[PDB]
Amino acid sequence: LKDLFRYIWPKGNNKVRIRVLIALGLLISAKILNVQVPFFFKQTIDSMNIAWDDPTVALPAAIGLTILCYGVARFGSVLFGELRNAVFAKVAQNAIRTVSLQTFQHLMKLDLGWHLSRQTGGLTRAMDRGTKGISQVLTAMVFHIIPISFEISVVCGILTYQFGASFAAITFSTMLLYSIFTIKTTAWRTHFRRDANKADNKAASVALDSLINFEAVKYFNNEKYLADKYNGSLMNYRDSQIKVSQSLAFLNSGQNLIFTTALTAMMYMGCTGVIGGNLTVGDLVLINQLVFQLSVPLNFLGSVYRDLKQSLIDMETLFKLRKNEVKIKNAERPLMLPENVPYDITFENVTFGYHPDRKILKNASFTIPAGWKTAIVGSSGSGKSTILKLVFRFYDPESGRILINGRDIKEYDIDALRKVIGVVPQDTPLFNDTIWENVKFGRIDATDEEVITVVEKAQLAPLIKKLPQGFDTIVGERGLMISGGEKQRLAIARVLLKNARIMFFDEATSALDTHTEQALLRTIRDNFTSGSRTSVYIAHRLRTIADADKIIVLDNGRVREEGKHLELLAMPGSLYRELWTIQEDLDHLENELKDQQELW
Amino acid sequence: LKDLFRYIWPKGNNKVRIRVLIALGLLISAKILNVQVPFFFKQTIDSMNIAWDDPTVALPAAIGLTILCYGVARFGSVLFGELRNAVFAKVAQNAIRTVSLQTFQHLMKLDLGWHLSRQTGGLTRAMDRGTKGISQVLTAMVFHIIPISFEISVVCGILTYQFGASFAAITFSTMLLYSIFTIKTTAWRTHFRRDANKADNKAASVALDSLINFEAVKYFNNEKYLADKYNGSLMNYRDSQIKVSQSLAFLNSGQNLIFTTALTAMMYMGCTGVIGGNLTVGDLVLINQLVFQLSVPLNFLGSVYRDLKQSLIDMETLFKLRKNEVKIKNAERPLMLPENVPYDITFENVTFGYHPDRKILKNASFTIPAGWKTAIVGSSGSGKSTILKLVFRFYDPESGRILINGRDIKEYDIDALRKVIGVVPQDTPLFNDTIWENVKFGRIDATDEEVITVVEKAQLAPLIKKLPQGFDTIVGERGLMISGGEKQRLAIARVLLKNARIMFFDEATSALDTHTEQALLRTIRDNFTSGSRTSVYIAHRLRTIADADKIIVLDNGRVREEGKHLELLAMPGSLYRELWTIQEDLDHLENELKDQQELW
Ligand SMILES: CCCCCCCC/C=C\CCCCCCCC(=O)O[C@H](COC(=O)CCCCCCCCCCC)COP(=O)(O)OCCN
Ligand SMILES: CCCCCCCC/C=C\CCCCCCCC(=O)O[C@H](COC(=O)CCCCCCCCCCC)COP(=O)(O)OCCN
Repeated sequence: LKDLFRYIWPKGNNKVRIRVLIALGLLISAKILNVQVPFFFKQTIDSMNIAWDDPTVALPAAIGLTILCYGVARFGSVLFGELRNAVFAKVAQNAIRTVSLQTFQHLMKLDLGWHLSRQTGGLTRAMDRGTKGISQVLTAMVFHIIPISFEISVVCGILTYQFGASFAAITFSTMLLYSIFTIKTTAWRTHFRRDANKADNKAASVALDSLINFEAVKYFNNEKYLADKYNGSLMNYRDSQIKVSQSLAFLNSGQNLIFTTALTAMMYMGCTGVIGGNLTVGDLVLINQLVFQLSVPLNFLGSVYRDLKQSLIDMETLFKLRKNEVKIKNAERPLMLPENVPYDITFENVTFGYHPDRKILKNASFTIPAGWKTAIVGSSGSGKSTILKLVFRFYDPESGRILINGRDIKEYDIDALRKVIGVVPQDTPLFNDTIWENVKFGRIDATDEEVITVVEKAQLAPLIKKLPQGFDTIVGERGLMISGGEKQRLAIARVLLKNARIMFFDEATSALDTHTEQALLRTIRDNFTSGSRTSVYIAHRLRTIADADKIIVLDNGRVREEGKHLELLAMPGSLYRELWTIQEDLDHLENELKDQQELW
Repeated sequence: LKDLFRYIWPKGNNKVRIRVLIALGLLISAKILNVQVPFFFKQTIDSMNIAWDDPTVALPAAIGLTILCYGVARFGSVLFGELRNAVFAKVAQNAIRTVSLQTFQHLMKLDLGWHLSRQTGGLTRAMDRGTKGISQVLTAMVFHIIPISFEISVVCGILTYQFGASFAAITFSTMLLYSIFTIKTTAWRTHFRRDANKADNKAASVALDSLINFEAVKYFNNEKYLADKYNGSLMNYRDSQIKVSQSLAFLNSGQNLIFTTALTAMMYMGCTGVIGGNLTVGDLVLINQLVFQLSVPLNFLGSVYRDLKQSLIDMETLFKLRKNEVKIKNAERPLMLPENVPYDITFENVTFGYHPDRKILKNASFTIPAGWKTAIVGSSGSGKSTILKLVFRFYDPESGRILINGRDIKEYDIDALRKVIGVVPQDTPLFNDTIWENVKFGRIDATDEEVITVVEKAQLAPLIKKLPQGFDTIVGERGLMISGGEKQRLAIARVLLKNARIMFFDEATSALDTHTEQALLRTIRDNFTSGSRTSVYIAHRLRTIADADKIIVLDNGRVREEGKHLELLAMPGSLYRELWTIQEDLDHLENELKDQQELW
């Protein structure tokens, strides 16, 4: 909770400290007035208790002022309460915004392993729950607990000074009883609510499972059994809600019984004190009204405490996400790439594996030269979908040297590297947003003319104008769903916008159509063919790897051989030959079977 | 709303009428006491306002009784309120149960078209919303509206008889003002809450779309843009909640201002009436306390009215689902099948189509003889997945005669028919329940020994004992997910339990493995081969249709020819030949390509 008091009382920002002190003053004055009200009511009652001789005179001003003060005190108490609410909301929402944004800025900075291990739904639920918890905690600790505590103290002091300690004793005892009673009975009612929600979700699941499969529900005549299961679940839910209502009745009745006993006993004490000439009827009114005022705001407090501990747990969970440490950090003396010459990714004595038990890439030592569209190939598990993650600095090498331009990779700024490293991923994503925004994603700092030029260069205009809304469609799960080729050309356009020196085509064409694959390859070779773009195809369908100036083969996480397609295909025993023959026969059978299918 | 007053005041059930009258009596007495309380307080104040001469006497009993009556009246008012709540809950939940069950009993009785047109999520949401609406309507119309109306009337009568009409005028005017103010300001606050929820869902969607695609968020360095979108959405949400809190402050402050003006003006009227020797200070107390009691329960009522109209709309929607009419009804003079001889499904001059525009099955006239495992075959759209729906009486024939045993189908009881008509559907369903229950589904009135015998006959025991929990696994979407063959043998076991005379295998093997298909066929031919089970295979893979005694071919929704496999395959020009050759070459290429794949 300390970090919370750090987000609402920081070091340096005076605006927030002042807003908080103002909320404090408003709270204090609100309670002062809520307690002064009865005193004006009593001064009224004790100024009217005279023997009026002339029943035609006007109301003296000494009493009109008292009545007016009574009214303005009521109004001012409630008003200051609500103003405190408004102000401290202005504060708590700033705190929530700040913490959520700092957390999200961290997550975008952690390593990848910490994201692949953990679940995303869990992270989002944690953020939401911790935020609601901060809100509820500040609420219940400024709106319901601190004010009522101040009021109880003021009331006990009033009743101890004016009349005696007996009233303060009775009031504090009543408060203790009310509190513990409410807490325990609320636990009880929570058990009942849990049971009810369970038995309602059950019935809903049954109704669903029965209406979706109506055909099978009727193919066997089993509709009465379903109605009976539904009746049983509904009866359980009925009984549970019955018990919930009865328990709420017990709760409210017991609370009112407690406060009624307090008020009645205090009326008796005041009525036996009046006999001693000490007090006056106005004092009975004062006591009853003070205690009832104490009673008014206690329902809410007794309710909220139920939720405070879960909210504190959620807050701790959330605040924990920013305590995690980053392993991939900008090593000392960050630099900037030469950014004036071609680039290389020469490896040296590399050894890397996700989990330290099963190494995937072993003693690899190869060379990605300058301006030569190298091609990696192997098996899924032979360490070819990992070169990217290892050059993009998502992980580090275990006793390995990722040498770029004769200089290690752990010496540059991770961002100065990731900014000149572009990728065409296998299954590109699409945010729940437009298609113009998802393509601006490549370089937000772009002019719309550049965006349209690249969208046309990627052969996408025929597919964007074909849609209902021009450049404003809604893509993603929560919207339109386009197929593979479109997504791949979209990712290609993103890359075109990035305009990087080194490109990694991570299986751009994994599961698509033959002619769509050929179109993608044609576009890629028409755009990414200059002699100033180090290209690297992480491919497993050699049908596309024919023009590369260096083909690297990885078996059992080790480099085997190099050379051009025709060069090594003619070499005895090379895996290139077996793989090529297998893929060729596979494509033969594939296209033949597809022709047969479209026949049928 | 009338039907509601029919479900809580039926004709014949005296228990419910009596429970309701008791709730009524409790409500009335609760308000009587909540209004008598101040009179005891005033009798107290006006009995203590004496000149006590001996300040050592005890409290007379004439005042102790008054104080005790005051306390028991408070407690009894609240107690009767809560008892009314409990009782009318005991009633409303019975009503909810009854209406939900009757609705679900109807849906299981409607035709199929009404289910295929409409959406299931919509039906379930409608049921849930209408149920919550019934609950909320009864609540707000027995707990918040009727009681406060009775109390306002009683208060106006009291203040009109005892003192004068001015107080009743002020009180009723105050109530009008409070009501309309609360309504309008609540509409306002609802607008603000809508905006806030929108801008929070937006931010959550952004966080999701950014954490799921973290790889692509980093492959382009676009994390600051994401943080900025998040900051913008969070700022909108912040401002919206600020305005919500300020508006709630305005609301509560205005309400308290209204009631404060009422109380203060009434104190002034009472204090200028006391001058006329008419009233006494106790009357000022009486007035203030009565009006404050009126004020206490009004927040809730002012809130709920927001939700009452949507709830009435939901109730009407729900109650509408039982007004729909059934077209497939048990025609006059329902009968029972002979149930002592083999069965036939001889058609005659049939003509049927889902939508009257595009007929699918035209002038069909064929014969499904007794004990002959007939086989239908054609194209998906040639009218072969419809013979079932038309013999199972999910639809009716347009100028067609579905003759069974020389007698029409519209003459028997739909259930006496559906009970001797079993089906093995293509994609069988699985409820979110066990595997022993989903197999008991076939015949709930079965002995566990029969269930296990058939589960073994279906060659399923190897697949039920292979799982963690024996006969108690959790299947379905919300649980374990088994593959095709298991589901098909499960549906087969269901049928085995039904033990019907006529069976329809509706593409039992559509998309499975070769050996799994052969195993399913072997099981089916081992079980369903007796000479007393009219079998009908609605199949499109003739590789299984070789042993049937009658193969029917449907082209363009018309019967073409008949005969045994070898009989018509040797016939010139028969579609059987083309289809057989195509499927054979297709299976050849399929298995060859699969061998090639498992090579690679
Ligand atoms: C999180 C926990 C924090 C706990 C902090 C609680 C501290 C409060 C403790 C004790 C306060 C009790 C003081 C009451 C003494 C009684 C004085 C009194 O009776 O005066 C009342 C009105 O005062 C009034 O209106 C009573 C209100 C006066 C209270 C002022 C103290 C607050 C100052 C701010 C403290 C941060 C009027 O009485 P009268 O008949 O008009 O004349 C009597 C003499 N003038
Ligand atoms: C959905 C809308 C339905 C609207 C129906 C509302 C009908 C109510 C209309 C008028 C009722 C006003 C009657 C009050 C007359 C005043 C009588 C009165 O002052 O008696 C009060 C207590 O009575 C009391 O405690 C006051 C409560 C008595 C009320 C009894 C009437 C209810 C009967 C049930 C009706 C269904 C005590 O006054 P006291 O000083 O002790 O002596 C005066 C004479 N005994």
